[PDB]
Amino acid sequence: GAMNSSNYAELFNNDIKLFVDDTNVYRVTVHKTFEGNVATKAINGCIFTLNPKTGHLFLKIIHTSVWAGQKRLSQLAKWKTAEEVSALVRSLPKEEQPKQIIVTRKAMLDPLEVHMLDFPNIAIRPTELRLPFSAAMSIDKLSDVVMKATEPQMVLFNIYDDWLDRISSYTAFSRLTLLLRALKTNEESAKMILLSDPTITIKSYHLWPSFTDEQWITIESQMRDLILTEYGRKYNV
Amino acid sequence: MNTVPFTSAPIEVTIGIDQYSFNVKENQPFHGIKDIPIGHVHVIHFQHADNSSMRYGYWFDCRMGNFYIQYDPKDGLYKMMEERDGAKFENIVHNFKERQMMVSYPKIDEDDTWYNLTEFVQMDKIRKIVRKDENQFSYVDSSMTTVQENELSDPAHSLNYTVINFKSREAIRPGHEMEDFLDKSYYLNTVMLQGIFKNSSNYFGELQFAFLNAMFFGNYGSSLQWHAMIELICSSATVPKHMLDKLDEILYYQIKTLPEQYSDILLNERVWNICLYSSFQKNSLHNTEKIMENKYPELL
Ligand SMILES: CC(=O)N1CCCCC[C@H]1c1ccco1
Repeated sequence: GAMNSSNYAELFNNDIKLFVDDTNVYRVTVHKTFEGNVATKAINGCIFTLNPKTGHLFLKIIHTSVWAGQKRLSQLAKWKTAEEVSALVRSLPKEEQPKQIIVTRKAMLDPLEVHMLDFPNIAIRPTELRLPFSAAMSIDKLSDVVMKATEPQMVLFNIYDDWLDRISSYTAFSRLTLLLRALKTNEESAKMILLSDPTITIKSYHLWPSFTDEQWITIESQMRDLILTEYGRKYNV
Repeated sequence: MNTVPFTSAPIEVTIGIDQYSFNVKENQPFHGIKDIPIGHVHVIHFQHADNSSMRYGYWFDCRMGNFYIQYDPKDGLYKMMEERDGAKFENIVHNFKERQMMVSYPKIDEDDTWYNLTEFVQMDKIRKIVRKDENQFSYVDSSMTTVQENELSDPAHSLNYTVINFKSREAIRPGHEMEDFLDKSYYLNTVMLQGIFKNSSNYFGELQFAFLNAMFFGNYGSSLQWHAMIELICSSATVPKHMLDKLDEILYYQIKTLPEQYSDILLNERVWNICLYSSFQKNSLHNTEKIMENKYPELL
């Protein structure tokens, strides 16, 4: 069934599962042609395939060449996603394959169901949560590796850095989504919050700054304030 | 012209023959149906006055034997049976005809509806969907489930229609996932037509038979099968020209014949709107689209 507020803890149990977000797979800039018409130019994208328990992120970079000569790119994009997720599961050892794959957008269900016919015991599920994974390209290190890619490429990251050494997966996922929700609502402000203090650095092998527990609490508060504000600034409240 | 005598009519029942029906009262002196046209299959069907639940009936073809109906008070239904003694049968029929205890298959001569609804339906194929090889005729009722329905519980009473499943390895070639899912021509032409059905006549015959069980018995799995066979064709970019023209004619006579008051449950909005307005064949079904719009524009 679908994933929602009521079965939220199931993300952190011991059954392997992955989220797939496809929002950033097909990305374009829209521009004007000399004749005054409009054209898109594709830029590199990615699939965002995430273990919410362990933080393991399978970042599949979608190089603009995959679109060359193809029609109906937004529809092709869902099937390419499904194709690349299925290839990923097949590459994993049996004991690492998921038991469930949760798609953040219902339009992926049929494309992934069809690609995964060989895996009848892997449940493909939608979700009712409005997850902010589109904002993954607001994470500078991830954005950098996507734009720089000159061929198709899988990159591996832990999106929790080292947080699980100190906090539980439930708490690591809540932090991640708060950060990503802030980055999505006001990227400039969110990034200002994260880097304001020059003395807090990002490890070479991390995505986020090395905050102490006390500083994470301050950071988390500041991100909540931002999201409430923007909800005011937007709705005037 | 052939005849299906009835031993008697001990319970009040609405009797159908093909698209015709008549009411028979309890112990009314009714003894069967004559002038049935040779060369087509037929279906005789029953709805008891007391339990409108369970519509049931018998697919038969008079060229294959002498058949009659006799009520069974133990099993509580009108049963079809075969009389092997040809002289006993002619003798019974002639006496009933002489006493004019029979209704006449009331075929208007201008009317080709029955031919047009059973054009490709053949008893030999019916008997493979409805498995009961000791009889030359086939019992169907409202509640019989399909092979496919059972998969998702008594096999001896199943309707063994051809399983069609758009999200199945049969339907989807490895490496062509999106091609085959969005354009089912492979599944139609290679898998189903060339592979399973052998030709389009057998395909259309199962499709027409499924429609008829849906309409006459409210058989829900039949209705699912009829719509699935339509959708497979509508969702194939590449369909022989003769098949599309015949499909249009087939579906036209099915929509024409449907009771106007049953269109809510026998017609699947999604399939029809897709087939008439969104599918590859959205422009290839003129007669069907014309009658659907003038008769059931609400569904659309
Ligand atoms: C635990 C591990 O060795 N890796 C790969 C290297 C980067 C850290 C994340 C993690 C990973 C991501 C996906 C799979 O595994």
